Order: sequence, then structure tokens, then C-alpha cells
Amino acid sequence: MKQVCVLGNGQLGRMLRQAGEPLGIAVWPVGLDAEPAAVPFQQSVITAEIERWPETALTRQLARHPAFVNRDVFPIIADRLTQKQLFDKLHLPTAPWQLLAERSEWPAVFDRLGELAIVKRRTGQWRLRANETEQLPAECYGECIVEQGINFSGEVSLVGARGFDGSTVFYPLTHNLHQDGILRTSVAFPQANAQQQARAEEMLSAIMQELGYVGVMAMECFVTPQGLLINELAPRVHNSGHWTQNGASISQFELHLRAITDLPLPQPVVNNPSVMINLIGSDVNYDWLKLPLVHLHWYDKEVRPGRKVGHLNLTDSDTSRLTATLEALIPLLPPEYASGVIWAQSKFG
Amino acid sequence: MKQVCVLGNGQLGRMLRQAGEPLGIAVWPVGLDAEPAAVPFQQSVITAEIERWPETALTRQLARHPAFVNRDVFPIIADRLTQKQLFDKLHLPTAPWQLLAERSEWPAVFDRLGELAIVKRRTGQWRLRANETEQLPAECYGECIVEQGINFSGEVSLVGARGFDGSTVFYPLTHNLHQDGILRTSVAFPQANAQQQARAEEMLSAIMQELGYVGVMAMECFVTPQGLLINELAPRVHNSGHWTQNGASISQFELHLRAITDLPLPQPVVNNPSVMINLIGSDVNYDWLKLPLVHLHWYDKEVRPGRKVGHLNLTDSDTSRLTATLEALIPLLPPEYASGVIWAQSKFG
Repeated sequence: MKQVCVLGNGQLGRMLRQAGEPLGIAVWPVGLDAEPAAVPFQQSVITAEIERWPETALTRQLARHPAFVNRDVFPIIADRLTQKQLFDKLHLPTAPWQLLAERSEWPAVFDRLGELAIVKRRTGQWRLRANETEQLPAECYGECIVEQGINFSGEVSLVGARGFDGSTVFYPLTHNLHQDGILRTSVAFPQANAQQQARAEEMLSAIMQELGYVGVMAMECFVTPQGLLINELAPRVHNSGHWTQNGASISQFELHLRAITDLPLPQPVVNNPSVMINLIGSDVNYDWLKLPLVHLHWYDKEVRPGRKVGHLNLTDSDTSRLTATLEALIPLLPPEYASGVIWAQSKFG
Repeated sequence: MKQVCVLGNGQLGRMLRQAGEPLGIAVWPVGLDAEPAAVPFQQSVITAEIERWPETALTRQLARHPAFVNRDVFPIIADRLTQKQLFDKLHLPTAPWQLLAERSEWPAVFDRLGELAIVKRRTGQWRLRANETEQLPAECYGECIVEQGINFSGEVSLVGARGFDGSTVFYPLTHNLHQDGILRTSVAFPQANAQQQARAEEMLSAIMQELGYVGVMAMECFVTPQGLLINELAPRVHNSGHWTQNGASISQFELHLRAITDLPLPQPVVNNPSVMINLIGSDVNYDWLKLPLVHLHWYDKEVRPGRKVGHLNLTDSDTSRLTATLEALIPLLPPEYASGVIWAQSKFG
């Protein structure tokens, strides 16, 4: 019996545990509060569904763990500065940026970055125009970064994994839809554009290798006129990959578990397209289940506005049946969901 | 005329041949490269000065030889795993260990084995602390073993032999000094501690018998607070037994030859203490011969750093004369030899 402890007590941890079980792998999602005595830390591999955590009884001992996988990577990614610098080091396309040091810069920051300057904290964000300069916290100077405002045609993410052996497997690119800064819909086609897929894998491998990363990692990018631009990275299973639960032969959760426990890591097989619909601050509606293609993933979380409470995965070989199902779902969902659905739908047309 | 072929062309083979001659026993040290036509394999007993060898024209035919003595033992000893397991099977004290299987273990490996974990390959070694875990090759997992880090008071070896008849003879324990993983000095007293000597013979006989071993075998141990611990075994004449050339009535070389050719195997007689000083990557200095007690064994090998090129054996009934000689040798030897000499000297005081 293989064992794994997951630092973080959310749906990702729950979903990892769910995938673990049928494989004979025990996964123990742990909260930060928790006492080091409650979890089998001592005899398991340790992973995390969170990028950064506070210091506690637990996390203290964890930084000592001999088998806390990718322990050192988190921080690099946790900090926007270091993350951005990593892309730079590898010569990967990303949006032009620089850390915010002093007001003197302001003038030329607008010169090479243009009209809109996107300010961001290192550890939310501002969209300042030349005159809104004064609107920013003073505290920001040297703790906040600026990025060129990028106009993309679309967004995509590359989900893949790397093993201890340097082996690497990837899923097809997934098309994402964010609304109000929230992932709402993801679509995956079994056969992405081969060139674009190739271009993206190239960048993710360079990254994983450089980092000595073992396990599942997601890379978010913008589709632009001058190729793909790396936007952000996630050192863990990621929402945009949920569709793999029902749409691939090996899910992202399983994949993550296989890699860290040294299990085999062949390339997953995707035969059909999938559509994932994220459930945000909405209540369960068992009516959704009248559609046989629908697969409900309820996180069992107290419902709240803006809170991801579950997701729906749809996959089928029949795109018509697939689109029909989306339509049918419209009315069964709150209105805010309509846009996302049509969007998804818009992909099969 | 008895005949023997020695698989391996080193000093051990040379020394066996030297001992063979006056007894009317022809010994043919053979290299691996060699052609099966060059050696009288067909009409001799075959032995080896090496524990493991590659596949060749020679070694091919040898695995067919009807008189390749202890053919099957080598491999058992060649592999640390199987060796360690043999001690286990016989219930002999040895340092706590386990093969390295997975990172999950790491945590508890440090629990029962302690602070320092000694990693070793099966067929060099690492001394990893809990955090140096990541410093080990990935390849190691399941091809490398871990051993408890043992704190011994001293090191000793038991050299002895077993005949086809199950008869068994041993030399007194020999005190060894290793430096930088290299044997530097060995001291033997005619009368070892009777209990300790008894305890050690008990373990070596159990081993030889179990293995059906015929010939000379050496057993290296650690002297600890909870008795002797078997460290390692050598299925052949061993460096720590060189002193027997001049310090015993029957040398280890002769003994090895007698056993395998079915000659008589009475217990050798040791009347005095002996001191052997190994010549490592040093040049011959005929000045050493101004000391009448010194017996030089030059291997006739191209000199090289770290290479054992010869040894000096000293034996006498007069311990004062013996210690004086050691002192005298200090200056005639490179400085690196000083430590070993004083050590040896330290035993007569």
C-alpha cells in the first residue's frame, strides 16, 4: 500500500483521494491547522494542492520531510517575480514586464508597455493608465510587478506530467474561458493543432526539466498573433484539466499520483472531445442528471457566491449529441452560465 | 604434478603461484582477455582471485568447468543484497539494513537506522543525511542498499579455510586499519582474545558450511559494544592475511592451494606477532631492506597513486626489536604512512 499526504484540504485533494483508491493508493488530504500526529506523514509521499502556506506545527515538520515532492519549486512559482524571471531564463515568450521600482520609471513603462499597464502583486491587480498612477498604493513600489497589456485571440492551457526518470506525457491543449477572472468553461479536442501542440509541449518540457519537476503541472497561455505567450504556471492538478476525469484513459489526478509514487506513466489516450462546466456559487440541481452525457462532480462544499462548488464534465463521440446536451443544459442553469455554454457550443459549430 | 588455473591476473594470483611452486603445484594465473587455448584449463583445478567477471571466450568455458571450485558462491557474495541476506539467514550479527525501494521509506529508514544512512550499490557509497535524500541518483531505487551507520571501536578480520571434508582451520584475528577506504596496516598476535576468537570462528564456520565453501575465505567485522558485527566477506585470499606469508607455518596462499587440491589441511602454527604494511602508490625503496626484520613483497606493478604495489611484512619474537623497526621505517616512508605505523606500534605498547 502506497501512501500519500496532500497538503491542502480542498477539492483537488478530495479528487486526488478519489482517484487514488481504486489503484490501492491511500491519499490523506490534510489541512494546515492539523497536528502532525493525525497524518501518516512519516510513511508517505507528500504533495500539495496549495502553492504557499503559513508556518504551522504541520508545515514545520513538512519542510523536513525527505519525501515532500517538488518542495522547492512552489516558492519559485509562488512569487510572480521569480516565476516571470524563470520564463526569462529559459527564453520563453511571455508578456513584457518589469518589477515596479520607482515613479521615475512610470514614464517609460508606458512607452514599451503601452497604453495600459497591468500592475500585480508578487504574492489583487490593477489596470492603470498613465494618470491613474497616483491610484496605486505606495507600498506597491518594489513589491509589485508591471506587465504589458496583452491582446490575445484566446486562452489555452497545457496540462502534462514528468516522471523521476525525466519522462514526460501531455494532454491535448485545452481551450479555456474566463469570466470576471474565473474559469468558467474548458473544451478539449482529442486532436489539437499539431504545430501549436508541439510548440506548447516544447515550452512545458523546458520548464519541468529545468525545475526538476516531478508530477502534474499546468501551463496557461495566451493565443496571440505572435505565437503563444506563457501567462502562468500551476505546479499541481489544475481546474482546466478536470475534463480528463471522464475524457481521458488516465486522469490528471491519477497521473499526478503515478508520477510521485514512481508508477508507470504512459501517455493517456483521448478519443473524444470533452466539455467541462464549472459550478460557481450555484446549488446542485439533480435535474442536470436527466442528460445521460453529464457527469457531475460535486465537491460537497458549503455553497457561496464566487465559490467553486463542483463541475460538470461532458464527453461523447457524437458532437451533435454533445451540442444538443449543452443546449438542454442552458435552462437548467442560472443565466450567468449561458454565455459560457454558447461559447463551448461555438467550438463544435 | 597438480595444476591450478587462477582466474585473475593480479598479485593474489602471483602470490598463489609463488606459494605453489615449492610444493610441486603449478599455478597459472590467467587474465580475462586470454584464449582458452593458452591455459591448461582442461587439466587443472580452477579458482579465482576475482569475485565477478564479464563474459568472454575464457569465462564462457569456465562456467562449464567440472572443477571450478566454489563457482556458485561468488555471485552470492558478489551481490551485497544476497550477501546481506546470507547473514540474515544464518542469524549472524550485521548492521541493520534494507534494500532501497522507494522514497516513502526514507522517513522510517532514518528512524531505525538513525542520523546517517549508508547507501550502497549492490555490485560507490553515499553517506546521506535526511535532507541529502535528493542527492542520490534516481537509478539507485532498488539497486542500492541502505545500512545502519555503525560505530565501531575497531576492525578485525578472520581468515580461515575449509576442506572438501568439512574440516576447518583458522588464523588468529587480525587487527586492521583502513584509511580513506584503504587497508593500510594489519597486526596479528599469536594469541588473540580466546573468547572473541571463538565467537568469530563460530560465525565463519556457519558461513563456510552453509555455502559448502572449500578453500580460503576472509571475514571482515567491526568490533562494537554489542559484539562483533559481520561487515563483509571475501571468498579468496585476502590482503589482511598477507602477514601469514612470513608469520605463520602455512601461508594463506598455501592453505588455499592445499584445500582445493585436496591436500592436508592441518592448523597453521603462529608463534609470533606480525605487522604488515601495505604499499600504496609508492615506489620501492631498497633502503627499507637495511632493517633485517623487513620482508618485502613487491608486486611488480606499474606504480600509480592509489595502487597497491607491494607490502612489507614484519615478524619477530622481540616486540622491542619489532617496535624499534617500525620507528626506523617512518622516515624511510612517505608521510602518509606515518599514521598507520604509529597505530601498529600503538598495539605493542
